[PDB]
Amino acid sequence: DPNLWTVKCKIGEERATAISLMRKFIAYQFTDTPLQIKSVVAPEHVKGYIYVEAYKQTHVKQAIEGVGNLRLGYWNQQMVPIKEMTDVLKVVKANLKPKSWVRLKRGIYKDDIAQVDYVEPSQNTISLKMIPRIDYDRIKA
Amino acid sequence: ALETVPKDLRHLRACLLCSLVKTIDQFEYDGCDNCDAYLQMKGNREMVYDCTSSSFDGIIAMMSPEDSWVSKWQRVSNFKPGVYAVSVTGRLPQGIVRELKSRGVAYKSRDTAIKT
Ligand SMILES: [Zn+2]
Repeated sequence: DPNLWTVKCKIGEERATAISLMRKFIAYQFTDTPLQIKSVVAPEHVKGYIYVEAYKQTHVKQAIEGVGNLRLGYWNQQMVPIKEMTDVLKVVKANLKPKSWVRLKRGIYKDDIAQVDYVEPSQNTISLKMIPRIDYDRIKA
Repeated sequence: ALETVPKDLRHLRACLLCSLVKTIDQFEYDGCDNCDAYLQMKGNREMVYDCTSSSFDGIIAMMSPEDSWVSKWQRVSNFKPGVYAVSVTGRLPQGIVRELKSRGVAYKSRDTAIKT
């Protein structure tokens, strides 16, 4: 079975790296220098490095040449055991379902639990249930 | 191919049968490639929001399903190369899942993730 290798990357750029790699593979697949990579895993919970699937280290070493994003993680290629070939794909509870409880960060109701009512298909705004905390305009000027 | 690769990161959905992650424009224009005759997705937007759901996490660069352990684990070996996911939360209504079994299409839950 193929092996899974690890390569360092910048913090906050994981989907961009994935799409760039996809574009490079699609653009350099009918040439004399194809990429032997099988697949790359970019979990959402992790942020700071990405994974890559390949048999040998030379494959990914020669496959990440020229890219300016993976330059940092180019002089070291770590190998993980075979037991770690299934925990990377695990996800602990996406996270968008009506009639569920969610919390807020900005606004005035900071660090408070709420409840979802309706979701707009436009993916721009979503309703929310919460009890008001204002003073009803009696204390403020 | 260049038609399955996502164009813009914003506004991206994912299927529930084969977990095909692409951009909304491609879904409206191209639609599900691995399952089109049995899904009837091209040429409308309502069905896209009906079956596909944006509630999904995880991205994988599938390029050789025939020779890959991840494809075997996810049961996506008989699909075309593309950008898939590893956990798509959702379930089709009780009006479209019925005809899949009648036409010889086994409906399986791709939400490999655990709950609590
Ligand atoms: Zn699908």
